[PDB]
Amino acid sequence: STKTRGEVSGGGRKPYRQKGTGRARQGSTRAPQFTGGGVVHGPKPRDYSQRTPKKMIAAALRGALSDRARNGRIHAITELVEGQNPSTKSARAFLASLTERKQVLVVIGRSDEAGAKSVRNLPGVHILAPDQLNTYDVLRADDVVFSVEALNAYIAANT
Amino acid sequence: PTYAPKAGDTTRSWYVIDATDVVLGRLAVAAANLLRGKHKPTFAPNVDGGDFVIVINADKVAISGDKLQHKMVYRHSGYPGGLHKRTIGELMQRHPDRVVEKAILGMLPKNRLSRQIQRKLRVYAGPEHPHSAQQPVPYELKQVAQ
Amino acid sequence: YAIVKTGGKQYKVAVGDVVKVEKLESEQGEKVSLPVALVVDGATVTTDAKALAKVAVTGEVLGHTKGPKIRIHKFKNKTGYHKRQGHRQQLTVLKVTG
Amino acid sequence: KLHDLRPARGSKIARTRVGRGDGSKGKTAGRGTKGTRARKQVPVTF
Amino acid sequence: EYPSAVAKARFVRVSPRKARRVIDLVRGRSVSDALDILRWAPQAASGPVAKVIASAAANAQNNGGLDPATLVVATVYADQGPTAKRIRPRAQGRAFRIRRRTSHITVVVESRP
Amino acid sequence: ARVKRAVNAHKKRRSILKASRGYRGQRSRLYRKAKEQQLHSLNYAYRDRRARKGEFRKLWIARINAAARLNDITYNRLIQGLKAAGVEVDRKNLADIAISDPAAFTALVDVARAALPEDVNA
Amino acid sequence: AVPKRRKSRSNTRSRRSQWKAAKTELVGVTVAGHAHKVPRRLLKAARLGLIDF
RNA sequence: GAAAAGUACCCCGGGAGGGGAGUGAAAGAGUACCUGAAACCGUGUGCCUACAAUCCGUCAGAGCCUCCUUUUCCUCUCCGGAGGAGGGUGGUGAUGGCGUGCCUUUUGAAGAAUGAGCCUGCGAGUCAGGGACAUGUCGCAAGGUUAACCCGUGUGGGGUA
RNA sequence: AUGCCGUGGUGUAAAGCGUGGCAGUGAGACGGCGGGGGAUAAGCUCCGUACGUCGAAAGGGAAACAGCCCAGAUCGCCGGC
RNA sequence: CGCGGCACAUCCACCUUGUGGUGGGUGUGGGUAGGGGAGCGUCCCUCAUUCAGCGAAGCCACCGGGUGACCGGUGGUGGA
Repeated sequence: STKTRGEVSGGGRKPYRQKGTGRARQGSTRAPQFTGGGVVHGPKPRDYSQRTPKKMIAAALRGALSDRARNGRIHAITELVEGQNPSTKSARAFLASLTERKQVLVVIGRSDEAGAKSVRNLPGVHILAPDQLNTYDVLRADDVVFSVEALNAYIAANT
Repeated sequence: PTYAPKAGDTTRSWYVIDATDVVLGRLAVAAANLLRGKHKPTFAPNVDGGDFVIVINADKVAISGDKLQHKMVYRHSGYPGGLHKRTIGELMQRHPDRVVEKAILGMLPKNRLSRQIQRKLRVYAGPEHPHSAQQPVPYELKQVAQ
Repeated sequence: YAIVKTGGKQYKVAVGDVVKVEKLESEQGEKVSLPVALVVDGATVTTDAKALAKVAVTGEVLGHTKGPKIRIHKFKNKTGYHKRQGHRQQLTVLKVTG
Repeated sequence: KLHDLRPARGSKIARTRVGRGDGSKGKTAGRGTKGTRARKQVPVTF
Repeated sequence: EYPSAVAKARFVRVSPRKARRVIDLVRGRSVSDALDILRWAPQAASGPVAKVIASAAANAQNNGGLDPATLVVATVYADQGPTAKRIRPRAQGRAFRIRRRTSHITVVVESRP
Repeated sequence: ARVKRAVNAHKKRRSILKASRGYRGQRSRLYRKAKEQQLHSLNYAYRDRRARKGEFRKLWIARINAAARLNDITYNRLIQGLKAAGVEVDRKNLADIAISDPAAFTALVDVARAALPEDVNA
Repeated sequence: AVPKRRKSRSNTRSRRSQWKAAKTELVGVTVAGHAHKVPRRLLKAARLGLIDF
């Protein structure tokens, strides 16, 4: 946001008349060039988003995933829990033993028992459900982790 | 580059011109170039080089009477009017040395070296030159070739 | 001593005489033959091609010393015109032995 | 990855900043006259 | 070579150029004769300076352990101090500014047998 | 994103003043006054390198004239003769010879005198 | 009448520097005790003890 | 200044202020206080300047001064560059040539045509809209595309009117 | 006489035409050659010329000089004509 | 004209024998309003990498560097 002429209080007075003053053509005290003045062509609060084709989004996403698969960066898992309760410790040991990398993207689904709990507090680790699978995360993370259920729904959705 | 403009590397000898039959123009010109040093391969306009020139018998400078009685010299004061207009022949009867000197000064460049050079000039109306302690070197005029 | 013609220019040289010249095809230690215009042994003064094409100046190159850096712009007047650029001529140093 | 990711040649041409000197475009840098045009865009109809 | 002593006064209510006018009299002069001069300066603005020089004598003699009789004013400064300002009315509503300029005086003394 | 443009100004500002040292008065103290003088200074240098070349030619020529007249020959006939002989020697080194070795200069004069045809006829 | 232009730094300093005080003093001034120095003009008063420091 | 540890004490001084001690990692952190720019004032000092006129410079360019390499040499030499010659950075720059300040606006300007005292900071071609014409490039391919709205969490999937 | 339309050969990195996008100019001055107004006038003014230059072009020369004469600077050179 | 260094079109020969470049030759390169093309620098964000209280940034001076908008290095102050 910003603030310009008309939003600033005052400035409608026109002192220092136009002859016999030895002064400038003032016209207002809140004009840009005076301190305490308004902003010219300032940062109006733009709400913007580059609306794109669904075809472009889908092609980019499957493209990046195909690059990770070609590079051997896919880690398909079945689950992640010591039965029921979460364990940051256990997931850390498992993932550090498997991927050996910093930045990890995890896809589980709507399963909060340990899938969406053990992965927290892990610098560089993000987790999401397939329907929210963007490309920025995928391109950032190298060793991409997928659940079986994630692949089942995702693949079925994409035939 | 150059090797002349070096402090101490200036030979200032005393040349003497018995300027009787010689005309004013040619006289002043020869004195001018000779005095400034254009006869030397070490001429360097940035410095006060050259040799000293002595003018003898300045009263006898070959000036046509047709100009003695028409050519005038003007010395303005700085005051209204104040134009001290005076005949060149009268100046020859009084102070011909001023006549010759003036003629040379108008042939030298409008600069400070004009003054540093001017102070190297000695002009005496008479034949006898008091300064003989140094080596007078009589100089004669010519047209070189071509 | 002798006058050597090089780089389109004439330089006064002598045996064992370092002089800055124009850029030419050389490296670090090569005797490049250069023609002369005049040879002076102290009394004898040459003139013709019989000598000029007979002797030359063979000097080695110890390095490629760059020239002075020129910072320049052209400024005209009230028009509004500032042509900014630079230039530095690449030279090479010649140690005369011949 | 993102450190390799780059765009296609020919897109994303530099925005032309106008009133930013003589080396770029000029002091008036487009409205190079002194009539109406220097203050107002003229109706194409009129 | 010259183990000098330094004394100075800050926030003095004396105009710089007036101080300069005074201190130009004492450059290179002995302390006792300079102070005599300042005692008999008709400028009637040498007082503070004489006080400062006196502080040079006290420091040089007591802190440094030197003999006052041999002290010479090596150098003296008339530095421009914090200027304040106060407004003065004039005719026709003209609001002029009268300034209150101050200075910082630095004195260096040293033994020069 | 307010950028606070000072740094960009200070770069060229100090860059100009440190090169502006040597001018008198405000010309070596103030940016906007120093800037102007450098515009004219550099135009002057631009033309003056060319003038420098020509002026050095004139000094070299003048000295050659002096030596030639001491050898009872004018510049015109000297150069004409050198052309007829074929002495492709510059005026720069010719003048240097004219100073450090008048004898060789005179020898070149004798060459030119020999090379001249006869007179002002053709 | 006004200054049409600024006076150059040089000339302003010349005029400013042509603003000085005089120097007058006397040595050998004998009074009671310490030989305090005064100016010649007030010497007689010093001999009569009509000064104070 | 992390903390008040707020310079006890002593000495000039009417006091303010300062100095010597001292605290503090630091006082180049002293209430007037992080860094402390520029205009500006001022001290010291290398060079030039009181017979000379030019937008106040540039190019030539002497001779001094600072620094510095090689070298005769000081052989005191297992020390050093003292001094000197020569050579070479960075100042000053005697003296000569050359040359009518910026910008704006004008057929035409250095202007006796206008505006600027100097420094610092700020200050003027940008943004919304599935707007419109043309263009480069990227998806698809007689197709392409969704808006509103829904679901969902990083803004993903639906949604054919 | 010049000038102009059109054709056929010749010569020249190339200019031109049509088609789209984005601007400026829309007050001109002088000189050369032809003309009107004015007095056989003007540093006057209104036109014409596939005449130039300045304007937007620095440099040389004309003492100095935007418009005349020569000459169209990429940069450097202590090289020549 | 000579002796050398940059640049845009074009001709020729090569690398993808115009993606874009490499080697050579000719001609070209005064320019305001103004059109076109490629660039310099500052602040912020993301990603990767990386120096840093064994002293960052800012500032001052010095020595060098690029064709340009400018840069790098060294030293001092200061302290994130």
